[PDB]
Amino acid sequence: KKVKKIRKIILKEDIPDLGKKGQLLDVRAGFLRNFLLPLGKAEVVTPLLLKEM
Amino acid sequence: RRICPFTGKKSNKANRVSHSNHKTKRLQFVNLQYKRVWWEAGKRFVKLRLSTKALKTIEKNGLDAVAKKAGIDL
RNA sequence: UUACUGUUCCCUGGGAUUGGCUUUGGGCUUUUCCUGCGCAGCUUAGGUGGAAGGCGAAGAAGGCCCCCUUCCGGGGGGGCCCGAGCCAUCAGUGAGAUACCACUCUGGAAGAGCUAGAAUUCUAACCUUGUGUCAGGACCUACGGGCCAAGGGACAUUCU
RNA sequence: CAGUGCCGGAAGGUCAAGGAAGUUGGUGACCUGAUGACAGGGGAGCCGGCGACCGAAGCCCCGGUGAACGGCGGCCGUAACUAUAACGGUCCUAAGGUAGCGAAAUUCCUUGUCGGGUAAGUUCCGACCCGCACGAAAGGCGUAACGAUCUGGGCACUGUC
RNA sequence: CAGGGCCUAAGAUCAGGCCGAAAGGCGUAGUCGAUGGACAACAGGUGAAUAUUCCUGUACUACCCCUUGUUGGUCCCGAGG
RNA sequence: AAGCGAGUCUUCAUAGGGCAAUUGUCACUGCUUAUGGACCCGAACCUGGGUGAUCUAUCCAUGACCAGGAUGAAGCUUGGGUGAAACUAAGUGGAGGUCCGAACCGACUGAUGUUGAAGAAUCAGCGGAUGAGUUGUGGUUAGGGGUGAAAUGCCACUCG
RNA sequence: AUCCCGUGUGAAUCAGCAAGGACCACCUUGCAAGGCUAAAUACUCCUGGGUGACCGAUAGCGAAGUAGUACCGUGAGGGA
RNA sequence: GAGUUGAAAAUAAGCAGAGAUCCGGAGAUUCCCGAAUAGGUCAACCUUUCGAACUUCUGCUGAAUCCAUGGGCAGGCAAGAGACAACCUGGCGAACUGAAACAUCUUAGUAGCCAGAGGAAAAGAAAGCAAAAGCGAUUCCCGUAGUAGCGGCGAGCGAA
Repeated sequence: KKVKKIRKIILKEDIPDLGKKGQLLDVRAGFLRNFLLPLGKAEVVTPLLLKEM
Repeated sequence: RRICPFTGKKSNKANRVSHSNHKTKRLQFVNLQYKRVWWEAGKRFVKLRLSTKALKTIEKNGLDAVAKKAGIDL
């Protein structure tokens, strides 16, 4: 019935799957929370950091 | 209690209407749930008990805001 | 009680907690190529448009042969040989030149995308375990905290 | 193993929420004709309804399963005197009571017939059998021992008489 | 002599911990809980009502006081029992 | 109903019909109705909250008790027989939900009792009596619940 | 319709948003998801003042003297 | 402003105008149980180094990564913990009953139980009501209205 968020991110260290610290692949919500944010292996796309870095 | 630390989401008092319109009582309660969110400010996990709505909310709004709006940590 | 209406236990499907792949194939996509014997005929007339020059040495007509389709009428097509042409109102035909173009519908194939379906899969949250580990003035083989273990694995558990 | 239960199948059919191609309806900028009185069709968008197809278990369906729930049939004929039928024909179900026991804590009619016991016993024991309606783990049949058990006849003993 | 000042069984209450409309439920170390384990008194007198309690005689246990020494402690602890 | 209005609805219509074409009010006192326990007395019952295992029903801990006699198993040992036993007698041995029987526990027959001496006794008999036994002190289990060698019995003379 | 809640998706903010009894337009009102605030108001185990077409000894409080007493029940509780 | 040492009479000595008895405002003491509070506990008791646990404040500062922490340790101060007649708010929330039975409904969100607080509480300053006219935070009484409406369109409930 329903799909869940597919949330943009930006990286902090190379991904063995999608990109080497540059790409913006909208990973998944069930993925940013554990591997990406626990392991500090990603940063969420804040509109604040974008236009200042 | 079955009360979300981060929102007063209680169970719901709701009668389950049947097809003959026979109303039982059927207390109806939130899917607050055992997880362990990674509190960045300590680089470390904390084990919480979270109404999923509140889980979505921390993510949208960050964690520490939710924290002070309920005053929970440590 | 196999009377009526329901509740609970239990079983299943949808959503939430819920994630990595990399494939198989169902339904939409989007770019890559054949497809055609109403009859008057240069003769297996594809409809609809731009429509007077395209196509050539980043190398054709022609014949020597390979393959595939087939109504054995012929069609697409690799190789080599060849080396100065196959071409348009030139007339037929409801509709035009195999000069050429956008595609395209007649349908058919594939790498490209959505959401599923299925399959195995690993690891981050989940369940479970641990005489193991260290301690706080003492232990915690007094439940339990952190820590790494080892199984399990997005299934189960819970919530609707 | 017919019905039900349970188990294993689940190929096909019915199969809910839900998902969903379309389709439909309202509202509606601007549009259009008439005596008098007002409609109609209608961009967008916003709200509705119905919905092809998809949607698991379940049930239908298919097999195993009775120390799982339970059930175990009638009518009509013939044999060597007459009879009773060893044996046959018919509708039937899923099949038609096996072994043992039997008028039985189960037989109504019924103090059933017969034998023993008694002077005389509707009680009692042993048999026969038309078991109204016994019967195999709601077990069948029988058992030595045991019973403040129910039941019949004894000897001794007595105011029970 | 009996109990408490010692110990713990069944059980109870349980800090913290977990769970739950509220009360409260489950639960660990602890704390209580003896009907049990440790621990030291007998005879004879007296007398209206008490006596293994008062009296006489002889005993026993615990803590001090005195002497000589060793200087080495008591706890938490690991063991026998 | 819009509406019209001494009329209006029904209809082609007066037609024809239906209803209209007018009335007080306030209070006190009675009657009666309505809601309230509603004239008084009387149920078995239902639901919520709490108190109950000193009776009794299982269990747990920890103690205590069971006169007196009888029988006599298995084992073990001797007169023995079989490369090896298999069994016969003796003796020791002391078993048994064994035997007879007091305390103890409980209830079967009979009489007394039935305004009892006693809300189930007394008397004469009666069963068990080392066991699936009794009993003492502390505890455990609860009202659609507890416990139950199962009667729906017991849960403090009260229990479908 | 408004009004608060469980599950999941999950807007805009003033050339906006909500209400005006589905919904859509136009108009009118009010502008959410933060908080506080006196009075008029219901009450009596009580205190003070007053009143009674209220009782006056099985009535009035159950209680006109050691009345929640004696007594009864293990207990809650009953109760002269 | 005089006589007095509570009820009833002595009793024994007292006290008082160098204010007794007495009546007021403020004080002081207030053994033991009881929130009960030093620890246990069968309440008004025992053992006690004399004194809870929760906040708060000041200091020591476990665990892993001496990080940062929280937890623990201590010296602090002294504030919360109990009580309530009825009224109130919140959570949970029945049933007998009425419907001449009864499952929707009604008794009713009443009773009761738990949790707070006040002398009152709750509500409250407009994303309100209205209706081409106006209002202006809440809360109560009257009245609209037993009307509109809801309703096995039944019993009945009943606004603004």
